[PDB]
Amino acid sequence: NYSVHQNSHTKYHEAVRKVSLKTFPNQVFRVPLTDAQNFSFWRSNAAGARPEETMPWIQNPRHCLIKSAMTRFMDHSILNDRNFSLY
Amino acid sequence: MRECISIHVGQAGVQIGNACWELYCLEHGIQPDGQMPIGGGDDSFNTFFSETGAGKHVPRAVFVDLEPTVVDEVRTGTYRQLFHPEQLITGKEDAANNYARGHYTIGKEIVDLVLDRIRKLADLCTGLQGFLIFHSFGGGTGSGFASLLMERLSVDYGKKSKLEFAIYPAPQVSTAVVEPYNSILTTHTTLEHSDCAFMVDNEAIYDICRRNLDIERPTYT
Amino acid sequence: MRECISIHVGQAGVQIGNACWELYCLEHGIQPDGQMPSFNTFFSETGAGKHVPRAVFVDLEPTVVDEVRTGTYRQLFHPEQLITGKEDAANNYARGHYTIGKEIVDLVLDRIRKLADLCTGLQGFLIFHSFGGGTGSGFASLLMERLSVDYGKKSKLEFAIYPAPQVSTAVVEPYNSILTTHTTLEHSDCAFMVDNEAIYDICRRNLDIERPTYTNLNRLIGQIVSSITASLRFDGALNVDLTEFQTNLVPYPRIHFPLATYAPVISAEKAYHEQLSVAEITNACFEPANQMVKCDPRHGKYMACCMLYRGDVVPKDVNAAIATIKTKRTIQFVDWCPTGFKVGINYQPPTVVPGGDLAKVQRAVCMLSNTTAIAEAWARLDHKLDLMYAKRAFVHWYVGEGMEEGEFSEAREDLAALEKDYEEVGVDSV
Amino acid sequence: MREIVHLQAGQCGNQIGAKFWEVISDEHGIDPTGTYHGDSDLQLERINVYYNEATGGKYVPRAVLVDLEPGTMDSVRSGPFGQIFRPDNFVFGQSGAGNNWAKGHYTEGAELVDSVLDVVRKEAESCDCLQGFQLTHSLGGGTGSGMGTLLISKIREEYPDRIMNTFSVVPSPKVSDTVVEPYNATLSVHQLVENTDETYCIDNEALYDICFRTLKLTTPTYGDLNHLVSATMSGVTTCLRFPGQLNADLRKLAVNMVPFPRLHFFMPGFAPLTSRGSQQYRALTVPELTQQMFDAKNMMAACDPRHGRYLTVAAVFRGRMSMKEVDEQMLNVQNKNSSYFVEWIPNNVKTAVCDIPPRGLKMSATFIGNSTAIQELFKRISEQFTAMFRRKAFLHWYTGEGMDEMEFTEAESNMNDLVSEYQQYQDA
Amino acid sequence: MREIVHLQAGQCGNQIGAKFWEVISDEHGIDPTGTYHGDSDLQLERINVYYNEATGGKYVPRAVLVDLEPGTMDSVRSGPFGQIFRPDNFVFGQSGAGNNWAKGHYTEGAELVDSVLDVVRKEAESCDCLQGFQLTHSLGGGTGSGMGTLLISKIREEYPDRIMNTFSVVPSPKVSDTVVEPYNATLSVHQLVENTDETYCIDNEALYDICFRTLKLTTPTYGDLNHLVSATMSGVTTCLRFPGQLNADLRKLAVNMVPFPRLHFFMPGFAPLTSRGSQQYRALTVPELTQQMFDAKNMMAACDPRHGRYLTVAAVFRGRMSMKEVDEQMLNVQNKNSSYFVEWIPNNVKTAVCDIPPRGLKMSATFIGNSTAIQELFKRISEQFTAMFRRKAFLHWYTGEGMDEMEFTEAESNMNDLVSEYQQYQDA
Amino acid sequence: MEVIHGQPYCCRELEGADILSDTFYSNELHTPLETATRPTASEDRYQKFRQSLQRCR
Ligand SMILES: Nc1nc2c(ncn2[C@@H]2O[C@H](COP(=O)(O)OP(=O)(O)OP(=O)(O)O)[C@@H](O)[C@H]2O)c(=O)[nH]1
Ligand SMILES: Nc1nc2c(ncn2[C@@H]2O[C@H](COP(=O)(O)OP(=O)(O)OP(=O)(O)O)[C@@H](O)[C@H]2O)c(=O)[nH]1
Ligand SMILES: Nc1nc2c(ncn2[C@@H]2O[C@H](COP(=O)(O)OP(=O)(O)O)[C@@H](O)[C@H]2O)c(=O)[nH]1
Ligand SMILES: Nc1nc2c(ncn2[C@@H]2O[C@H](COP(=O)(O)OP(=O)(O)O)[C@@H](O)[C@H]2O)c(=O)[nH]1
Ligand SMILES: [Mg+2]
Ligand SMILES: [Mg+2]
Repeated sequence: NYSVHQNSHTKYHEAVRKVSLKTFPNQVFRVPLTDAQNFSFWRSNAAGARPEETMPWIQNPRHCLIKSAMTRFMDHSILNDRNFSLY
Repeated sequence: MRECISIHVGQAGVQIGNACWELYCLEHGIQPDGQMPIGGGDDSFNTFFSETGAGKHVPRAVFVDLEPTVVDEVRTGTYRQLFHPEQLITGKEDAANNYARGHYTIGKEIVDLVLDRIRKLADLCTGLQGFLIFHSFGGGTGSGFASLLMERLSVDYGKKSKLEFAIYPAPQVSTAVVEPYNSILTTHTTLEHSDCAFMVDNEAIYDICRRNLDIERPTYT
Repeated sequence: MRECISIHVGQAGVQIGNACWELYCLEHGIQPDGQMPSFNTFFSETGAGKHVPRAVFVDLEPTVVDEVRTGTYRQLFHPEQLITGKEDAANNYARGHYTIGKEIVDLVLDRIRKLADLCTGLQGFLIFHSFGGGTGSGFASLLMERLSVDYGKKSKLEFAIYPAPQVSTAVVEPYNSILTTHTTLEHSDCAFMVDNEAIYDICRRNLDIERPTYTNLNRLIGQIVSSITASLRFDGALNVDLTEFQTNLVPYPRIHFPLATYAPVISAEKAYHEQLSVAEITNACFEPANQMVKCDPRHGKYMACCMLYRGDVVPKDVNAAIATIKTKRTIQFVDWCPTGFKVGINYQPPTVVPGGDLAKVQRAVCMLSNTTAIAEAWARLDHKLDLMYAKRAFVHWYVGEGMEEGEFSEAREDLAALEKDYEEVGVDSV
Repeated sequence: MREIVHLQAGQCGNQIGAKFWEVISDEHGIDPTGTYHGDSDLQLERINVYYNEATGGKYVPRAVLVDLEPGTMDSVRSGPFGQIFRPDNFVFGQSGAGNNWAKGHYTEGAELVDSVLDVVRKEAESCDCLQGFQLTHSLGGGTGSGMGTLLISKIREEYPDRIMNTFSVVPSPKVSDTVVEPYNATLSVHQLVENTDETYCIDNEALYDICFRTLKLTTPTYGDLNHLVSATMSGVTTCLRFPGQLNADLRKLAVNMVPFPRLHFFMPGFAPLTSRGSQQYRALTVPELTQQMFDAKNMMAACDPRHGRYLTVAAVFRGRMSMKEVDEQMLNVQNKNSSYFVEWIPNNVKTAVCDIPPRGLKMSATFIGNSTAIQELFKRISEQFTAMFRRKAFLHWYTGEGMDEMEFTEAESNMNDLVSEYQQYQDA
Repeated sequence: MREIVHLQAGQCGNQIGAKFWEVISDEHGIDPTGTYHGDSDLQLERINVYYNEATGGKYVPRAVLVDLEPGTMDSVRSGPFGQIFRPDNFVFGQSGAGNNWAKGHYTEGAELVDSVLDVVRKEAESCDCLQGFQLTHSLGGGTGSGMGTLLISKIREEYPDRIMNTFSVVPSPKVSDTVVEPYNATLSVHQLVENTDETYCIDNEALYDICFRTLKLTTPTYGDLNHLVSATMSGVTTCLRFPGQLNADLRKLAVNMVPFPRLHFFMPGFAPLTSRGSQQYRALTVPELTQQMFDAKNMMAACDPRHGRYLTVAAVFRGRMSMKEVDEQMLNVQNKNSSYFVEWIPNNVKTAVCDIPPRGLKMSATFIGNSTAIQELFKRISEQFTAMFRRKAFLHWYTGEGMDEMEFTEAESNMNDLVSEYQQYQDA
Repeated sequence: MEVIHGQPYCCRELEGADILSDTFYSNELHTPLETATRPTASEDRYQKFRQSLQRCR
């Protein structure tokens, strides 16, 4: 994480605004230091690390809603042209 | 199609939203960056997220607080790539638990930008039903600037449902001293421009997580 | 086939050229040394396998052309195409137009003559100059006066760096701005103009980068001029040639001063978080915060607009995008132009300049608009001269190098007539 | 032996022709390399109508391809069906028209009329018996708008008796593609009301509305846009090429649809248009086909038929279908839409049925309509012309290239005469 | 020939009618893809009553699915038999009502009723001969009660000589599902005592009791609940889709039941409904189905017949039976229970048979009852409306967006007229 | 992956839901005398029916 702020406060705020820090607070510290850090600490943000493979007890099939092709077309219409009124 | 706009105002808004947006991407398969890795479909995240052309899912939430020090950990945390950084609006000084500050003096200029981002989010909105404003009755930004946001949105967006949250001050204790002033001041101008206001007490949750959820020395979690 | 001869005079013109040709040798797959490991419109061909660009570089100093001659571009340009002066114009229209500028027009004109006979069908000139200094102002006018008679009725479109309403890096800025317009009126066709402060506010508002420099500033203008001449190089649904920029954006003979606007100007961090449909970059084009000329558009009324679309765009939703704009009560047009718009579609997506700041996006809009609201910039530029010409400030450097005192007065009354004509045509006829 | 000479000037003409010859090559079984690979002999008998002779068992279209700028035919040559075009009809110049009626009709396009007339005369005298000249162009551009009408004026001199069908792209009220479009369209139609025989008005937003409400296409490329006009173009002249049980060539359409010689502007339409996903729930039969042809929302032009009254109507049916339903529901649509027809003409419908369908369809039809609701199109274009002319808004790109002020007035006078003639006959 | 146009409004209708298409697709042997796969031709002659022809053996139902939100419409497209419906018949708005009749009838409904009316008239105009309409909805919310009443009122002024049937769900005595249920129910009945021909009354808790006690079902899903309504609503219309020894269609069942033009609120029932373990312990004959037809537990409304009287009853039997035993069974029922039937009507019983029972059973019967004990449900709705309305309960969400309290007073008096008429007809 | 007129297509997503809903789940006791289990009666029959029929979106 040294390379993005270079021990400078101004560089740190620029890298915060631009999102350029390369280290998440899970590799460096083996405990949440900040209290707000504990809302992410279990989550491994490496590439695609999932909470299903590691810790395989929270699996739950999703009873999700499938948006129909008619509603997909309606969403696309109301997003793109405001003057189009289908139905 | 069906979706709602989240507005997280003050510390008691953002520190609950950190739980909420953990839980929401936990319910779906949305990764912290937003790139979710044959079967059926899945279009359930459209209530809170919006899909882009790059495959990235951005939440429908605006993180606004006059203080910089408690919003800024989401830029340093895990959900940096989840959010779009034009919603994480920070000021320079807080209201210091003054209703007058966040309602008249400092918060009068940030309004033209949070309504700007609200218009940005509502233009991407397919069908808008409700709002989700997470304010507390105690401080200044949760009482003064939240009421100003409600009175702006009542004349801006007309007849849409505006469901807010309220961390009601305790009977026998309070975090601050000036809280009985702030609660009356934040309920005088919210009683007319609101539609429904959820009511949550602090030590009621403390006794719940003492007796039922039998864990000692509880904290924000 | 189609052709473009581009002339880069002055410091600003050569430094803009260093970035637009940077882009141009990327869009087609040709190396910095002219080698290759629809391109004929901007590049020539040599029997061994080189492409040589069809541009001339001319400046009264060597100190900006020598870095081209000794840099990474030394094997691309023809050695005689880089015309080098010896003494600068020192922010004088007099020096660039009468004394030393008259000495090297016979070589620049010769090189343009030897560049205009190798092309089958030529139809335009892209002169890259600035309104500020001497060789961008005097030498550009001296080139205009000879190209208007040695070639005829070709298209002669210029790109200029307009003075911002308060930003200026010289004291004789109103003087050099008031005299170049005595040649960009009868000898010009359409002047694609930008300023420098508005791009700074774009680079700190839309882009999250502070302390910008000229290298970052020039790449946006390079993208603008690549979007302008994209339709001559790559085909699309609605190609646009150089010959109908001039007969679409210019209603009246003396009124040719459109603004410019590149719509998707965002960082590499924000491009993957926001989808950019063609219905919102079009609204960002008319956004007052996204103007590359410091003139907020809502005091004035629009005369004619030209839209140049690139990349994976489809005519239907852009059609709908203009369809929602004419109904907006804020974007107000002039009564006598019920038509208003012009679109042109190209299939090639934009390409990022190396080590750049612009993101890799898939659509792009370049908005060219004649606007009534540019009359305020002229209204303050004449006010500057009237506050300066009252006590005869800085005139002895002008009349001492081949100029009359009476030219400044006729320049002033010509520009007063220009402003009066600008006000008269922007009225509602009843 | 009843041939058609195909002309196309401008980017519109080149691209619409590139789609049209794809359609015609699909119908007659022409391989894109040029070889003939039809399965039945019915596609071979009347290949003379649109095609010519090659060697080695190939066929060359009878089409001239011209544009003033060498970019569009560079794409047409490298198009999907560009290798069948003969290289000798690729006549061109080196500079664009640039959206000018002065740069296509008087100076730049005037020096290219002889070169294209060479190939037109060569391909016209090579035939057995010509019938007409096809032209596809745009009225809002500079090449097809200015030069195409010059070609029409030059052709009507040498061939007075031969008929003429023009397939013209018409301006838009909502948006606009050319800034100077009201100045080119009035000048082109001023040359079209007195020379041509048969004119079709095609709008682009009507095509957008079709592709977004009927075809349900979310990203409609210009190929799908021009395929509708190509299908109409192939369906108008289907009786000349295939056997039919009620034949109707171009001249039969001309006599049945032009009661007065200056009222010949048509509104085309294509019958069996449906969305891709909703095809299997869309059982097609002549009731629903003749219902779909006569809505206000299945018209190629933005002028709504419900505000006006039809004069004459044609409908050419293709495919194996019976005649009782055809005549019976023309009776039904005449007697149920009698408030939208004129009383002084007793029968207002023209019908024709062939026995060969379009490739990929089995019962198609093409609706051609002469309606008096097209007066509002010329009314809006006269308003757009008069709102620009009274301030001389963009005039000097004309008067600087050998124009007069006594030409715009004549153009608007002919526009007014056309509008007043369309309006008068609506009273009965 | 005879032909019924179906409509599904609100969440209740969009689920129950979807289950109805589920239960009658297998009666006519039609796969989810719609290809016919029946083993006997006998189930094919009267497909056109409920379905529409499509090529290749495809059959498509007629159903204009309408709700102000799309979520419950996309739920039924995900089902087992979901793709049979035509996607252009799907009509849905942007924002939901909010369980208020005012927004379903005035605010959003007025901006959507035109399109669903146009699709309804498109399906009705393509009819060989029209008999009547069908509607599934409930009397609790706003997207099923504010839209269904508006649709019925709009349909009645166009086709006044046909019969419209609303298959409605009435509020429950012990526990409600919406706080503003009486306000919706009184306004819905005010629009249903005047427009439609005959409605059905379904209580949720009556079906809950049926599947708990009679069916002995521990965990009744909502499919387990809607299958009862599907069976008792498919049993009525079986006389016009299959032959019978005494066929009695919908208009046959209309004259026989309603004696006076306001008393047309019905009560259904299904005869064979036995537990899993009681199949071998129960013989299946006509008398052992009449024991369940007239059962007070088997009534799907929550009024006991013993607190009132019957005017006329109906019993559409289905299957292998002669009708000496059918007619003598109903004769015995009218003889022994004599005081509970009205004296001023000599014969109180209507019977009809068909020899095609529902899919999966041997013999069945669908009870239909016009009892005078239904006044208690209307009485309940009346005093719930009075209790809320006497000092201004949840009214400003209605009063603030379109109507005043005079409409509520008129609807309440119209409701209170009906119970007084029932009382004056109960004691002869 | 379905075959249409003998030539194979490739799917990305399939129609409906992988699971059986509970608003479209009726117990078989309504139709006891049947002989081949309807796919609305149990989840295994729905799973085999979904295996039998494949259609892209
Ligand atoms: N339990 C719990 N309470 C919180 C948390 N964050 C804020 N609060 C509540 O916030 C209440 C007071 O509001 P403030 O702390 O002043 O927050 P504010 O209203 O936004 O005003 P500022 O402090 O200026 O930001 C306290 O009573 C706390 O109960 C949290 O993370 N956990
Ligand atoms: N956008 C842009 N503007 C430039 C650049 N370089 C110089 N300028 C502008 O040019 C002005 C300087 O005056 P010039 O017109 O360049 O001077 P000149 O005409 O070249 O005369 P000399 O300096 O003697 O060569 C400044 O006000 C700048 O705004 C550049 O790289 N990019
Ligand atoms: N429908 C359709 N319209 C087109 C197509 N290409 C160009 N156009 C229209 O043609 C007009 C352009 O004019 P054009 O004839 O190309 O200019 P010119 O070549 O200089 O005469 C615009 O108004 C476009 O709307 C096409 O493929 N399909
Ligand atoms: N049978 C059945 N009844 C339902 C269903 N959903 C809701 N209901 C009943 O309908 C009544 C009110 O429904 P409501 O929520 O108002 O539906 P809406 O009118 O479409 O908004 C309640 O008492 C429910 O018991 C369903 O899926 N099936
Ligand atoms: Mg604070
Ligand atoms: Mg300089």
